[PDB]
Amino acid sequence: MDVNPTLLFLKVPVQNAISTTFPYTGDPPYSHGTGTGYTMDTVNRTHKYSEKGKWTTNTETGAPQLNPIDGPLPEDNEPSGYAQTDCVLEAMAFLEESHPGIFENSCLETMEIVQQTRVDKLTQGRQTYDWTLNRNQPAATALANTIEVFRSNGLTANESGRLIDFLKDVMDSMDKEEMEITKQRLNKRSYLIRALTLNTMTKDAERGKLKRRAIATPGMQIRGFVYFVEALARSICEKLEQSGLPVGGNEKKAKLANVVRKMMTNSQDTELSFTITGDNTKWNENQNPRMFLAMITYITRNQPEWFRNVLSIAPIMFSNKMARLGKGYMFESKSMKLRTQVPAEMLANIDLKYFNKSTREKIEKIRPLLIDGTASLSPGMMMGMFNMLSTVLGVSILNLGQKKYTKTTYWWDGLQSSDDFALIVNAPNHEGIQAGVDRFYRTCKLVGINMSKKKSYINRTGTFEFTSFFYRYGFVANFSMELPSFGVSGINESADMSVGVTVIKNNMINNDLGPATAQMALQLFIKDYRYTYRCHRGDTQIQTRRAFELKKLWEQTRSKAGLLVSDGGPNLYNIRNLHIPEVCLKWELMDEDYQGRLCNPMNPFVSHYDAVATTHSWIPKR
Amino acid sequence: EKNPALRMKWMMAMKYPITADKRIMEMIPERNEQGQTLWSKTNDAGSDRVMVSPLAVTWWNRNGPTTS
Amino acid sequence: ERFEITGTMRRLADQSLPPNFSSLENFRAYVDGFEPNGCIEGKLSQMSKEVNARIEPFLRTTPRPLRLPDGPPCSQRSKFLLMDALKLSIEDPSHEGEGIPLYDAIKCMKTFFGWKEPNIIKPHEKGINPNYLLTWKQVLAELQDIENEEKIPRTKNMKKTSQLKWALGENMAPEKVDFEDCKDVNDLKQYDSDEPEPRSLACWIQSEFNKACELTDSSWVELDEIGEDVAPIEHIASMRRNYFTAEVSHCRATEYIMKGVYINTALLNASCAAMDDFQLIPMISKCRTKEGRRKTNLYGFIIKGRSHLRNDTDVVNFVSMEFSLTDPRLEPHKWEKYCVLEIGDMLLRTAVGQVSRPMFLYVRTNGTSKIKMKWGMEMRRCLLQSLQQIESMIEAESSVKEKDLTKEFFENKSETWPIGESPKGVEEGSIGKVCRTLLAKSVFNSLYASPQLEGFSAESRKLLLIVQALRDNLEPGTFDLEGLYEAIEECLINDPWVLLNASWFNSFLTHALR
Amino acid sequence: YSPTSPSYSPT
RNA sequence: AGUAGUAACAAG
Ligand SMILES: [Mg+2]
Repeated sequence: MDVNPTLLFLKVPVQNAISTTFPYTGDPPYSHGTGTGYTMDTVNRTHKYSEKGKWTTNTETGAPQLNPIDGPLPEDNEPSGYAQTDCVLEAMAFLEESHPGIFENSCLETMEIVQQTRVDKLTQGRQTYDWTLNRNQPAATALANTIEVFRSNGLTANESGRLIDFLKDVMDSMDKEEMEITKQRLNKRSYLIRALTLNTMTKDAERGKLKRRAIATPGMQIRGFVYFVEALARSICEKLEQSGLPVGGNEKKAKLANVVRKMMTNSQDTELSFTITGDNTKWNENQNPRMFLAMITYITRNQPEWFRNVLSIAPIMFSNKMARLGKGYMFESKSMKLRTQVPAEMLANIDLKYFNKSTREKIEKIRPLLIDGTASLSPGMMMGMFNMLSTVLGVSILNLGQKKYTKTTYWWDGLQSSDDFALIVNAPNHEGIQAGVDRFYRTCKLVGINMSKKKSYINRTGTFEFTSFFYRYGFVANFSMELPSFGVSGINESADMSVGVTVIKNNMINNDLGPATAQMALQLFIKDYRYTYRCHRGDTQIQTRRAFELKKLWEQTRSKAGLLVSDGGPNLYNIRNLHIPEVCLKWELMDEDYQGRLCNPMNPFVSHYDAVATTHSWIPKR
Repeated sequence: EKNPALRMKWMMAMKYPITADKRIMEMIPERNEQGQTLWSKTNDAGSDRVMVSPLAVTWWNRNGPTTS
Repeated sequence: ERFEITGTMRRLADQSLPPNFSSLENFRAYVDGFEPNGCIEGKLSQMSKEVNARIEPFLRTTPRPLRLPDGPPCSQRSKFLLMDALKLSIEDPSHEGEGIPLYDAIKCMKTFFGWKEPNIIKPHEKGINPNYLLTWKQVLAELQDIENEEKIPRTKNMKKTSQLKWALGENMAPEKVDFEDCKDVNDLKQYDSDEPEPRSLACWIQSEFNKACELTDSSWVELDEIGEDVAPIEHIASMRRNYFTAEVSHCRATEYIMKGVYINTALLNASCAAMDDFQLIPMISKCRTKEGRRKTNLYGFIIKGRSHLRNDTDVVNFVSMEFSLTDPRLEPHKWEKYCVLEIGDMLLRTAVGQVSRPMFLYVRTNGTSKIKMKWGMEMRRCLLQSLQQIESMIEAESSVKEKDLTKEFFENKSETWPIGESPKGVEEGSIGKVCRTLLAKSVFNSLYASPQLEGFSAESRKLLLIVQALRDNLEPGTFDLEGLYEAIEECLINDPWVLLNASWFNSFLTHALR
Repeated sequence: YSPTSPSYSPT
């Protein structure tokens, strides 16, 4: 007999044993070298889907800006960047109709959020691009540099503490004709090229992808506004039922039955219901910043002018953005045995006879965009963080699925969260099902939403997927979507326990770790923990340096259960305990003279997640 | 390496990976009764502290001052 | 509260508008006074009728088998031997913690007295074959040199000899020079970024995986205790878990899980501390026998080259000298990258006579990275995923009845699960076999991890889900079925593991559409 | 006899 | 050589 796990699906429904189609146990695909080549592909593709737009030259920047909006209505089933304003505005309008006041209220709740938000909020971010150094830096370090270079260039409105008042400094910085870094002074033309910058690196640790991708990170000028934009978008998405954001799996599981119920219970015996397991292709590259401006300006109708301006800035900055190329390329001399890293700036003016036939093609096509050796990307949304506001748009089409707006035999509802969606089409006959599917697909193409024909499929309502939640006649997945290392955390005996125990708890609440699996996670954690800190239970024969000391303590102690795992005690944790600090959990069980030492604040080890102050809370050498 | 987990494992394998105040040398004895050395005379390059073995932590918890 | 769009900022804002709106305040006016009037209805009637989502009906007839690439048979890329490995073993009734591996290894080596004058059998096509044989001789020799040393070393750093300098790639990279000092060179072109050379599915990758699902005579994992089962869920949890941990305890894949950890852990430590030393790292795993006594095993030795790792991607070269009874001349295509020696004769006295099989050594220059080593150390999550797959499968099949089917699942002692295929057709196995299989898969997903796999899994899943919808009688339809295939097959290049996982899909599809 | 882990010396 | 795969590592 030759084994073939795939043959399980003969007995088992794919949805049930779908857990078995994920290879997340070995190392992920990491990109080696420089993702400079991968960026130029993203730039050259973005400009291809928008080709037939109008080319402008920026007044401040001098960037070749392509605008595909209101462009030629596509004639093929290729990815269209040509979205229509009247169509996007109609969608927003018909949203405000179906959800009375949705924009009115969101604006009010977001205005409060604008007048509260501290500059502190910017520090809570990913590997941002610091214009102060022209380097990718920590979110906290990049802000501190910016506030300092802003303080020394006559801008301390951030001193008030509010983010809104920092954003004023960002506005006022654009005007100053020279900006000096502590000492290098750059003109207003070369500053704005730094403010409107997206730095690019290849994406490491990305599964379900053969070839690597080019992700981009923005400067600390844009960051501030995008938060406020996403706050408004969030405020709306909270009020929208078809939105899968920002809710957790707890509510998201329910949302699948919530929507299937609507389309099945209504439908009489003479009414077909087909669910399409959806996914949109080139999402980021095919949504134009001007459309998000167009959206925002419609949402902020009858709102204070200051509020409109604040939100309006992000998409304007994104519409005039410039993408840094990367680290560059490497060259190898087969005869002389040499190597050399050519920085990406020099791709502008360099021999084309050095590169190969495919890599030469990309270098040529991007050249006409190169200003300060940083290619401009006026269209598209190269890994933009408008995940929420992009959901508002997506939903606004699902909204147009009511018999009211279709005015036909067929109709639709669904779920949206950024690029991923799931749609149910109801109709009396098969022609209506097709006509409805076409209607949606085309109504999407009008707002630059290009459904992937490859990475999607349709079927009778009952089985489908949305954001990797595999639905089957009411039952939803219920397995772990990415597992962390359940090993030692690398702090100290007392801390590592409280961390590692909580880690497992959090995965059971959020990620949906199975109870039995959680117990094995605990089992594995304890194994690693005991091994690392040589704190094997006092009754074991295992031999470490600490063995004797623990053995003696175990021998002396009356209430064994009392002892911490750190002191050769037994592991008392289990699914119900994973939220109690070990010292608390084992408090009542301890020997008086034991805790009288363990907790004695007169200990030499401490100088002086839910931490408990013990002799275990020591500090490692450095 | 930069990974804390790996670092800790490497650390614990050394004889004296724990930092503690010089006062420990008066409180606890230099050697356990089997002979195992608990703390070292090596001074800390940063503060008024000395190098200590995880055995010291365990020793304090079985022989040490009982305060209610 | 005030916030105004300034001079420089206004001039930008005005350029970032839909075409023929030459001012922001101009545009805002249009938006503010916009009342919709069949704009979409009109633009749709306008737009091309070529643009649409035509529904290709998915019938039992429509799906063809996957297109497996043609070319040379795929080779072994696994860091260490799996089904081919051999162990020199000793009993360890010392209950010792982290006993010094060098000595465990020597004590193991001393148990065998069948060594020969090493002679090359299957030579490495592109390598200085005599260098390998020399390396093994140096290893053999330097382990004796210890025995006559005034003190005893805790770890042996090998002498940087001609052979070891070649096998580990000492000074085999081009020298980094600034562009100014080598700009005008005749053949200064970019690094070769070609397609991986396409290889055909060899029959051995299946044979390797078949032995992964095998049970052994030894207990390969020892998990620590947890608190008493009180809460209702905790009983079910510990029931599920204890059953699974029984079927998996003795599984060969579990030996691989430990083997990988024991190697990667030690390799990554030596990689950090002994950056410039050619450290000898012996390949050791420990297990409990049928009887219960502790047993220490040696699979061979790994000499690590220079380990200067700054990036997680940056590579460390090593040499995998591994003991084996497998004659390499049986499937020499598998051992493409390996140079195989004949390093002794073994004598086994069996109940059917005196068997005298010969002992080989699968020497091979290999590499790994910090990331690849780190994920080798965290191989035990294979058990967690493996258990997750069962737990989820039970959770589901139980939710329809609204009654936990755990005890029913395991206690049902009847071979019911389609799991393998013989020439007879699909063969049914037991939940026990299911567990071990689902583990083995998860292990090989770690051992043979590759973007090809990552991608194939992701795309094939889609087609797999489509196929199920057909079996559910849910009138399935695709939009671009061919496109889906092209995306799947794009990943089927040269990875034995991927090619097999593809073969399996074809195997399934055959029986799925019947 | 087990080709992976066979007994090569007597006891 | 070898890792690796659309560009890197084979120390600086
Ligand atoms: Mg989907």
